[PDB]
Amino acid sequence: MHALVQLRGEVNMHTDIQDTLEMLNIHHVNHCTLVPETDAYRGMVAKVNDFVAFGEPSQETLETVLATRAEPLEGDADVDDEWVAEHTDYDDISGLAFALLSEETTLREQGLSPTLRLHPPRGGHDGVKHPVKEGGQLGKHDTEGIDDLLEAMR
Amino acid sequence: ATGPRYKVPMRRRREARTDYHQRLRLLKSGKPRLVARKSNKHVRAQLVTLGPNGDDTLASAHSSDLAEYGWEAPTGNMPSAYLTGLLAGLRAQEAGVEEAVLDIGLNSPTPGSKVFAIQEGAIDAGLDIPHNDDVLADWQRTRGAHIAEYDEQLEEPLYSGDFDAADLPEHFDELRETLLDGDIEL
Amino acid sequence: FHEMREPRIEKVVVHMGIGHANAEDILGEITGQMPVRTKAKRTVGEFDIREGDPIGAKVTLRDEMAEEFLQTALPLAELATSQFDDTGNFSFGLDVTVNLVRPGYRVAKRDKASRSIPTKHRLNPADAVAFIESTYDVEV
Amino acid sequence: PSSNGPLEGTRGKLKNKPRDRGTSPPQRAVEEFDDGEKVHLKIDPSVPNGRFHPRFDGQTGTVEGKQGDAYKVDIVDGGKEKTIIVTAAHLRRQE
Amino acid sequence: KPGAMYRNSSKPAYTRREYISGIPGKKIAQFDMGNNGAGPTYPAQVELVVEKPVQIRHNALEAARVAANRYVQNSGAAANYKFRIRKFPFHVIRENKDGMRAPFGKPVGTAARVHGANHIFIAWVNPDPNVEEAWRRAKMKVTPTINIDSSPAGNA
RNA sequence: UUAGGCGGCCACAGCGGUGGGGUUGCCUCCCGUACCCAUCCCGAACACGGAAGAUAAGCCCACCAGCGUUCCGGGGAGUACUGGAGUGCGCGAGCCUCUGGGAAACCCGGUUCGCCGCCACC
RNA sequence: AGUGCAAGAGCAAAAGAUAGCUUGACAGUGUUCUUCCCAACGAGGAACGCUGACGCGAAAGCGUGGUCUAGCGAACCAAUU
RNA sequence: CCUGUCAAACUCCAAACUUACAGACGCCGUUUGACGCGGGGAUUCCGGUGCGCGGGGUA
Ligand SMILES: [Cl-]
Ligand SMILES: [Cl-]
Ligand SMILES: [Mg+2]
Ligand SMILES: [Mg+2]
Ligand SMILES: [Mg+2]
Ligand SMILES: [Mg+2]
Ligand SMILES: [Mg+2]
Ligand SMILES: [Mg+2]
Ligand SMILES: [Mg+2]
Ligand SMILES: [Mg+2]
Ligand SMILES: [Mg+2]
Ligand code: NA
Ligand code: NA
Ligand code: NA
Ligand code: NA
Ligand code: NA
Ligand code: NA
Repeated sequence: MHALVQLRGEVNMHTDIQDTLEMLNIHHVNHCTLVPETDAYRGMVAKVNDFVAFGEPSQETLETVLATRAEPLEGDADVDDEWVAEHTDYDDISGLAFALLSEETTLREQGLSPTLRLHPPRGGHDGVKHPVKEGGQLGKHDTEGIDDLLEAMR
Repeated sequence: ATGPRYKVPMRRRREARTDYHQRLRLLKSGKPRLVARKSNKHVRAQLVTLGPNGDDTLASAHSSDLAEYGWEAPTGNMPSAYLTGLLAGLRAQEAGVEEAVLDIGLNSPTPGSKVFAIQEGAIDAGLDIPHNDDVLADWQRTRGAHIAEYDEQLEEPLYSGDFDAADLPEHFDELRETLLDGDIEL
Repeated sequence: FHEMREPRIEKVVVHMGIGHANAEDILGEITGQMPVRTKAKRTVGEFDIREGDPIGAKVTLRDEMAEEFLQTALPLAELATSQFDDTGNFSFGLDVTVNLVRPGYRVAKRDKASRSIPTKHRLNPADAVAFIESTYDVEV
Repeated sequence: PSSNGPLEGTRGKLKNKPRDRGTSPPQRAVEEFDDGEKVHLKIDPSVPNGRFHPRFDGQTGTVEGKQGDAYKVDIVDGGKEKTIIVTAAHLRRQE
Repeated sequence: KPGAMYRNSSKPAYTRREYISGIPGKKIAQFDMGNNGAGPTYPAQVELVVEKPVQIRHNALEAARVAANRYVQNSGAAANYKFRIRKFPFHVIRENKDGMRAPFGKPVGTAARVHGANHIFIAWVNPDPNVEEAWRRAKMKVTPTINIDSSPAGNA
């Protein structure tokens, strides 16, 4: 399970690439979704590779982001432990997070919006003109690498 | 053989055994084929159908297993051929087969030929086959009369020991008569 | 092994390659059976432009008809060696060719399951000279 | 294209690899298909008759009845529904 | 006319003589020079390596070769060495010599397409590299920058 | 399948070569022209009738890789080329990095001297 | 190689050659594709059927002209069945 | 035998890639009716640029 974050806008990006992001529930810059590691999903993220940031986040980080930017399928409601417990199969955020990470369920299945609308990275990101191996912020990241981005956009 | 571009004929064309152009026209009918084949000493008659991995023979008759019914004469002649045809024709009927088309392989469509005799027999057995009566022998030759008369010009038995000296087209009737009722494997 | 390996005469072709005939008559008597026309291929300067056109005849003799012929033909020829085929044949003379081969030749001349004769079972120039020379005459 | 005949630009698709050259096996020219089956369309360079327009080489249609010995296969050209008259010689069962 | 007009390999390969007529003959006199009777049985083997894909008109090939071999007469008319220009001008070249209407040009020459790193010239010498000099003058008459490379020769 | 007939795939089956096999199930060569039939001339072939002989052909069986073919290992080669991305480089031609794919020739070593179906049959 | 003619393609117990026989280069009426990718548009063309009558073949079958893609023409008026 | 080179109208080979159909996941539709069908009304048929692949041309 990988965390996907659109870092580049729609203007000028191939249409078949944009549709893919839309099929993955991301319709705006900085929006983030969680995606299972499957053949079918793998191909998708590969096609989206140059306009996004992805990687496997740590239990903690997912928990921080879930708490800070998760939302009900509809409404303002804060997704906190209580919400999680009174609305999902799990008893608290950590429980949810773990399930997500082990790809046992999904944000929809638990009545949550498939998208974590993140905040701009505090301190800024490494650039959207180069990949990670080059000092940029595009492409696959380290678990420690994804965590920093996600945490900066917490 | 010579190079990567070389064209090697289909196996059955190499062996000079199957005429594919005739085969295709034959398969057009969508009916079973009445395979009429010969050997120096024998005559075979098969009813073949088309299959996923090759042809399927649903009924056959060999001039050898003719004796199995009382044949005591040579098996590479006209009377032999007809009977083998009738025998396979009957076994065919038993198998639920009602019609077929004559496949004579690489043999020639000569009038009064043994393959046509085979065809005549299969038809009489009850099999429905597209044919032409005046391309067939005149019954007597089918009976084996041409050979009996040939022995009339005796001086020396046409048959080395075998059976009879003046041969028997009658032995033919007795056999056809036999095949037309009861008996095992029919 | 032998008996089925020993040579034999298979057809003797006597043909008169004329260039446009009355010649058949003599071929008929010299051999004993009707001659066959010899059409030609290609249009050429020897006023021989006609494709289908009688330009000679031939006669293929088999069995006795061939021996009874060679029993006078050979005597009218001297030559031998070099003038022999690589398959054990030879032509002398009005032409008279003699095709020689061993017992299982039909395998290559029949319709069903035909097959080319194996080089080993072929007749060599030498094995040929022997057979014929051993029949009323001398080689070279 | 310099011309607009049906065989324009079909040099490749209607030519056999030197080894597949010559009369094709009869087994596939007699194959029987049932209405509803999915069949791949591909002209056999060696088989003259029963062909369809080269543009459809590659299509995968649905057998829906026949005409004579030839089959009637329904395909969809772009967004248009079309029916193609084709013999077994140029058809193959999908899967 | 300037090499500027034909030195790039941006056009499609145009070499089918069955569809092109009136192609000028090549100015290249020989491809095998020196002792062509002998085989490469020499201690040293130096090569002239082109450093960029380019098109080289038979014009330049002949001038470059002459300038090299004509100089290799620092060893003598029948000296002990063999010189080889391995490329041939296959690419036919046109010129549109009406304005841009019906502009497909008419054949005016031929050139050889050499890719960066190929060797256009190869000489064979005994420890007597005057050839190294024959090439400083050779790559002087061809468009690209070049690399003078020595192969069998650890006799430095 | 101690030899057969009809086939499917249509060279992994081709080309070439070695050895073995038949009073019989057999297939052949083979022997022979009164008949059906036949050669623009020949019972060569085709067709018909038949066993004196043979295992020499064919065919069946076992095997050989020199040539051709199929597939595989290792090397060539993650090279050539390439779908996506870049305020990376270069006067430019063009190149480079990240991402997803990925060859051909050739060399060396294996493989391949057919596989499979239906019927018939000491 | 040959297969009438460009080019490309097809074809070997043939689609080529020879021989013999025959007029299916037949009347009628369609299905489909093409012309016009997708995507509407005429004439024309082709593929594949059916009805009828025929040719050849033992027969399956083949023949809706020539192996395939060029060789074509609206309305009005005339002549013709 | 050895040795030096090529192909838009060459091919014993052969990608990336494009593409028909089917299943899966995704997304979408069943009060926002998708897919599709029928009808009304158009505008439009001077285009341009970047990038990739091009063909012509010294450019
Ligand atoms: Cl037979
Ligand atoms: Cl069509
Ligand atoms: Mg909301
Ligand atoms: Mg700030
Ligand atoms: Mg920045
Ligand atoms: Mg092409
Ligand atoms: Mg033996
Ligand atoms: Mg036609
Ligand atoms: Mg008018
Ligand atoms: Mg008129
Ligand atoms: Mg394309
Ligand atoms: Na074929
Ligand atoms: Na002008
Ligand atoms: Na230079
Ligand atoms: Na004549
Ligand atoms: Na034998
Ligand atoms: Na029309």
